[PDB]
Amino acid sequence: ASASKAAAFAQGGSSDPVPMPGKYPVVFSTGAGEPTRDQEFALPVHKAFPLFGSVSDKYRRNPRYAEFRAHSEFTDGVFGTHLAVSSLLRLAQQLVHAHVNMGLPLGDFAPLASSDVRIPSALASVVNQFGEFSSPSIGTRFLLRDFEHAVSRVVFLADQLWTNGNSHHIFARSWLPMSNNDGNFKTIVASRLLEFISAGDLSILPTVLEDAVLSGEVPEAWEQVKDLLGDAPGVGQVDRRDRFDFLFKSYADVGQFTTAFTTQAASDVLTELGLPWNSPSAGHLNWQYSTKQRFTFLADTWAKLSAAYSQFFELSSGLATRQSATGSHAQMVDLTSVEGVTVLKAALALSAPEFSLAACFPPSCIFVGGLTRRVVVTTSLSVSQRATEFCQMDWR
Amino acid sequence: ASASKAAAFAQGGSSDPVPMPGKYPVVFSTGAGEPTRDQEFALPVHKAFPLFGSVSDKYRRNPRYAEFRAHSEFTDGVFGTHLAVSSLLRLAQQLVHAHVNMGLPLGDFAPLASSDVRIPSALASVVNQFGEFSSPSIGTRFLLRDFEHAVSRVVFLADQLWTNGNSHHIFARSWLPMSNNDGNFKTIVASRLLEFISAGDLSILPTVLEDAVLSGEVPEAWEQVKDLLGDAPGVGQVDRRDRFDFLFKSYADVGQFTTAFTTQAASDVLTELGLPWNSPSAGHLNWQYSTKQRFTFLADTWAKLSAAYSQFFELSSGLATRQSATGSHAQMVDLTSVEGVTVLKAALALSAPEFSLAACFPPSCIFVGGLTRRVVVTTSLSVSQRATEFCQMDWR
Amino acid sequence: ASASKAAAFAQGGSSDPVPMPGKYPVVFSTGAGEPTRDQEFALPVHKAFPLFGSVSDKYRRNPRYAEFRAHSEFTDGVFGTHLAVSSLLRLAQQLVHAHVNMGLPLGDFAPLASSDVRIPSALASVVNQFGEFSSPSIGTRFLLRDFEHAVSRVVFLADQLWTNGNSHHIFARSWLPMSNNDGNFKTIVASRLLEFISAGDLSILPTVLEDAVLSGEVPEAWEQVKDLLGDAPGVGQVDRRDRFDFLFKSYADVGQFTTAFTTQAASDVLTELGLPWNSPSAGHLNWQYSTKQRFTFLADTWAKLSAAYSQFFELSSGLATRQSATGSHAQMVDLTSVEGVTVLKAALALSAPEFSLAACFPPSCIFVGGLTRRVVVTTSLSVSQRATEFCQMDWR
Amino acid sequence: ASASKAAAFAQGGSSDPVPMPGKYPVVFSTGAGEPTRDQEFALPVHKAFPLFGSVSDKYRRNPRYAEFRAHSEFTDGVFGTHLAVSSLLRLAQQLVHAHVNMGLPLGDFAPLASSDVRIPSALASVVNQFGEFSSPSIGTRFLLRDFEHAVSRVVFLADQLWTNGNSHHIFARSWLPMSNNDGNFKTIVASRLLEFISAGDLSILPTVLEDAVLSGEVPEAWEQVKDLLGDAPGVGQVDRRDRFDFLFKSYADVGQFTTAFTTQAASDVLTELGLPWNSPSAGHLNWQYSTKQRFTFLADTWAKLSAAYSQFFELSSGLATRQSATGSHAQMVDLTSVEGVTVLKAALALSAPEFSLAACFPPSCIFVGGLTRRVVVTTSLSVSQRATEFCQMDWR
Repeated sequence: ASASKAAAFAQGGSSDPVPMPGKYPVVFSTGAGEPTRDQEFALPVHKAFPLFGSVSDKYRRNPRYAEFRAHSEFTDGVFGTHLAVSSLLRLAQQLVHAHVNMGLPLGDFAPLASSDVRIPSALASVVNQFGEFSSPSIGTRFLLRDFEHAVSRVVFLADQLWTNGNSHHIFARSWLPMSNNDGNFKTIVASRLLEFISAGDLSILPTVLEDAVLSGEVPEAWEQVKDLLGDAPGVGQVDRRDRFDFLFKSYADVGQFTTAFTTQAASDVLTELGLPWNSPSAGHLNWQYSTKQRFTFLADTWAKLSAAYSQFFELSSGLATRQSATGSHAQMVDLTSVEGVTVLKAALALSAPEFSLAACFPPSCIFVGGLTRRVVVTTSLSVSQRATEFCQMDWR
Repeated sequence: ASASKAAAFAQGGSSDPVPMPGKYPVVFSTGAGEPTRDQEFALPVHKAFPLFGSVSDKYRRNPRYAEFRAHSEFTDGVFGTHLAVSSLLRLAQQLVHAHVNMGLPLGDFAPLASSDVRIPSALASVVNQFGEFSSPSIGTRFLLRDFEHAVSRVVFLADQLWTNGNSHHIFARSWLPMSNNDGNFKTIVASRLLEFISAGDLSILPTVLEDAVLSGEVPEAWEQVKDLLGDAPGVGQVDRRDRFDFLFKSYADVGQFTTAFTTQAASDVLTELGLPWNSPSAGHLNWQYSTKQRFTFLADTWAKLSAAYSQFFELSSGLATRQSATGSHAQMVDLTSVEGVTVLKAALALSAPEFSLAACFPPSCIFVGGLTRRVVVTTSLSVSQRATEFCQMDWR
Repeated sequence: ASASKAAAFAQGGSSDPVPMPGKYPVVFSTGAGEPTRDQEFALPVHKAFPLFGSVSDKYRRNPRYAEFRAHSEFTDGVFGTHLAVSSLLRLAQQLVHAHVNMGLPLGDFAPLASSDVRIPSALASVVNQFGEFSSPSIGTRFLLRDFEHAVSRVVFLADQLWTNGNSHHIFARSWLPMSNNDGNFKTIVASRLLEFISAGDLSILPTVLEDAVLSGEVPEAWEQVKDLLGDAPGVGQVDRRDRFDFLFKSYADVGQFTTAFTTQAASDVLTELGLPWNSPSAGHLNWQYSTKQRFTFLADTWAKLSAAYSQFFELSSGLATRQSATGSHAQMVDLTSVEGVTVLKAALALSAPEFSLAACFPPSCIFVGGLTRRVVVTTSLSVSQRATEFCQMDWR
Repeated sequence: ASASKAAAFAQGGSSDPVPMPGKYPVVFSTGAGEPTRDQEFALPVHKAFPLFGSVSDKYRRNPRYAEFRAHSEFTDGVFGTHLAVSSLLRLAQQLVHAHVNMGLPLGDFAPLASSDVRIPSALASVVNQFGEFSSPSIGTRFLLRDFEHAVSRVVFLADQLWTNGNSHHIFARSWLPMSNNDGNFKTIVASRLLEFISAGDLSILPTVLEDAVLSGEVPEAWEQVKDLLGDAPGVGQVDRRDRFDFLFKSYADVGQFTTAFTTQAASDVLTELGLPWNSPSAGHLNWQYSTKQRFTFLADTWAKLSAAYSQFFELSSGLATRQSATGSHAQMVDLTSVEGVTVLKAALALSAPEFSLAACFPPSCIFVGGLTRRVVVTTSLSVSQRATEFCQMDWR
């Protein structure tokens, strides 16, 4: 039994993204108590009341309480100023959290990450953009805005939600992760991906080469829209930015953004109505007006959601710091439904939660990072020394 | 903590590849006992004696005893017609085996193997081709033969050891696993890879486009050698193959050998020293003449070197089958030296063995298949069923 | 109190040389029992008897028993075949050893090293060259041969005993350690030191620049003798090698080798008489004829030295392996005598031995290596994480 | 185990130097509380507030409280006329101090300091020159001034921070410590170093020997700048100095600034922004106006930032003198990052602090003096005395 300088070390390192899906729509369809008969129905509207019941917890009290702060990421109170709680967290939150708690195993080697200075910012926006204007745009539109990886303030993890599209079509091509930073940059489209990682892999996945007919209708525009996302949204607001983005996310570009984008309506309706600032300007004012109002609406949780005093099922979010928020492989979705329901889980998640955590959640599009830094300085046992020793037990 | 059809399933699914590297040379450099004075220097020579102690255990009694057979692998006698035991297995074998043991974790999800009807056939050849010719062709030559993924009988894992090359060079260019098949076939090596996965990614990693000078070197040659390996080595034997494997691994291609591994001493030496059949039926006669001569060399081992009884370090092979042969996370080569060593990469191996690995960092040219088939039929719980059940707890 | 990933690791790494000094002459002057009156004087010669009483212990049983073997240096029995002992180790050996035990502190960071495949080889020679021919050449001659860093078999740590000379004179110049490997090489003199590290530092320490008078008498020859030692002793034996070496260590070169060399006599007398092979050929045959004879002469220790049965003071060398042989800063000599005796010890050696270990010993010319490899992988605590944390205790 | 006048002595002897490096910039980047939300954002600005928290403790109350005074150093009031306490000393000072604490081990043999009449004078200047002008000249500029070893009053440790340059370039060329004096003087900078220690080692590290083109760059310029620093900065003030320190640190010498440290923003900016007297009497008026204004800035500190009472992390300076200020083996910079960190080098520091050093790897430009003066008179034990005594035990 050869030993030589052993140890045992634990680590963490990997990526992590998030998306606004029709998933929420399945959790807010009103199946938790719409059929409940306790006569609570005392002259009240219960349309938005349910949908907006999870927001204020799934982003500050639940996830950002342990995940964020404990992730060794020096947090600024002005992103958690109102570390308030919401008891309306029916059965979806303490559940949701466990459903979407960012913290991969150590027995493996992965973690969470993708701008929590931009994600929440937009999320809070959505909470306001959605839970304020159109409380249920019927999948089409609101889901769009959400999934559309809506306009950014230069950061936005969009680039990844968009990369899901250009890699899906290019079967013959696989790309170097360098295509992930494809988000912003004036050259991302005039160099690497679009030209090289396109005139090479794109000149194959769709080699139209059309004459006097302009080849854009053949996924050269996806590169263009890509081009746009490269130079035309980072140049500021100029309102047309929407117009452009919208143009690139609408006007003819419909055949472009239909490989991994939503309905234009959520762009002219939402986006245009919202006003380009409803993602950067909104976020801020949604964090320091809407987050404060988040209370006026949290009141909706601790006054409106509090009025649910008698039904007796609600009582979530008692702790934090101690309850933690990381350790559920709700990552690599890998779910398929056919006659029966099969849930393939790339990462050896669990067995008690797995099958239980299929009722709704199955977290974002992580960009896994096979990393087990088992480093080892050799200023004590120059491999030869060991070998020299072990060898001294193979001579006699 | 609710309940929806849970379980606990174990699985296995992945690939494995092996190489003949200068690694053996470090294990046969004669460190093990060359400087041991037990006047055993009565019995002549000790050049090959040590090195040849490499095989005859690491391919039949060690690995093919539990790995192969147990791997749900009902093995044919005529490949293990003779289950061997060579007490000469220095501190390298029971160690080596632990080092190189075909098998991945279940807590994870991987396994190993792809052609143990062609690999061993070659290995045995090497043991004979090497442990018979001139025991130590000083790295250059013998190492070449082995790492040259030498001529095949149409199967040889080669294509993988060769795939290493192309991939390394093409940075931006990321290939679909399909490229792993390119090993054999006629056209598909000039359409999928070479043309499509080249005139696309090749026309980028080095777009010479030379005129009246023939695209010599600069991708276009590696492709040709690739095209060769496609059509010119599968058409049979004869010089037309060596000469045209050699021509493709010899001259003009002195730029193609630079990518992978080669020395005019493998090719012009080993290659012009083996007779194309040195890999085919040699692989056969090496099993039904060499394996029976393995005997002599084993009996010689269990007779000559056995005489080394007077030192007191060796032991015998007592049939694994209880000892097993899988478990070591030989996955992802753990090596990186700079002043001090640094064992890196994914495969949450161990802590006691890890760092002990210095003797031999086992490496199987694995492909890795992120597969955790939590296959689940639900002819008893239409996802929904649970839904109302759980839904009928959030209501009250 | 900021902690962040602490540990505590011990190391070893540094140089070490050895010299044959007039030191032995002070330990063999016959002051241990020459005046002892027990009538042991029963018709016997006691000239060499004393001097040769320490050899067989201070190089195999004493130093090489723990220092060498335990230093993690795989030793070959055929350099310790006759792990015999000598009870004649009066009060100089168990003492001598502690006086010259190679093993610097760990509380510091240094060790021993300088070819124990060449040093002992020559030492055993000296033991024979001295303890056989002229048992007391009266300082001048034998001491020379010893200090003269006598002819080598290509290895010999001479180069260092010689480097002590060219660095002493060059005050204005200090050299990069690369001048240590100045020993052997055909360019050592036609490049680095001699020309560059001379036409620069030598063209200053002695810028004769003499015309029609050949400038060699002005330390340009020390470079020449250096040149010689570079090309004229490594070309083999050709007997003249001595002639040359001797020429370079005699004929006019007397003004050259008198900065750090002995009397030519020990070169024409010793060297010439000895026959160039008396350092390479002698060593071997002195290890496998003289080491065997070392017994015939060890018998002199366990028969001649054993005849000292009654005096009752002798009884050294009982153990080994357990007694160890490393841990005495008898290194950096740093000793000076003026009226009173002052012993400056660069390395914080001891206080009980120091003042006791001045009676004779003060080991060789080590080439210290300030090395405390406190290495530290950062795949757990990216400095920011720590800082991020500590910083979280400097905000509140 | 015999006995010959033993003891046990403790000592201290060595040198020390300090630098103003981009290190402070990493400690003032505002990581400490910039992202801390305790709505303390009521009180304006926070740019310089943090950075300036660097001085006023790390040069009088922390280091000059125990290091200086206790170092057998009877200090004059008018340099500590005002023993200060700034509770703002974040987690960097009690830490910093531990980090940078003037004092080496006794178990070893070193100490620190060379000009605490010129260093502090400059430091105070920097605190004023920096913490008064424009708080953060983005690395380039302010860093330059500080690491430019800025203009002196004829003493400035500069010469050492400059010696760093020349030495680094001249590989083969190893200099006698004498080169450490070259800082000041007229000729001796054109004879010892420049000519002798140059036409010797300089005529080698770069022997241009250019004709009709003036040896521009290639050693000969660094020497000139050296010659300058010898004669042209010691002749007084006036532009003739700056302009001719600047000329020597400005144009044509754009190759001499490349060796050391510089940006046309230190020189043309800082330098043309300080008035040569910004280092001389500035060093004075910075002590008897700036130190009294240090007051204001300290009182402002102990008044303004003190108001930061409402957070709860800071503490006050309770007079060391009991706390001490020496012990940390700040010797030999422990830094080397490659994927993973690597703290290296001699100075058997500690284990608990080592690795905790990440916050700040203290570095004193020490020279290191291997000195263990085991001075011993023997007017009571002429070495010999012992000799017979011991000799009279080996006889029987």
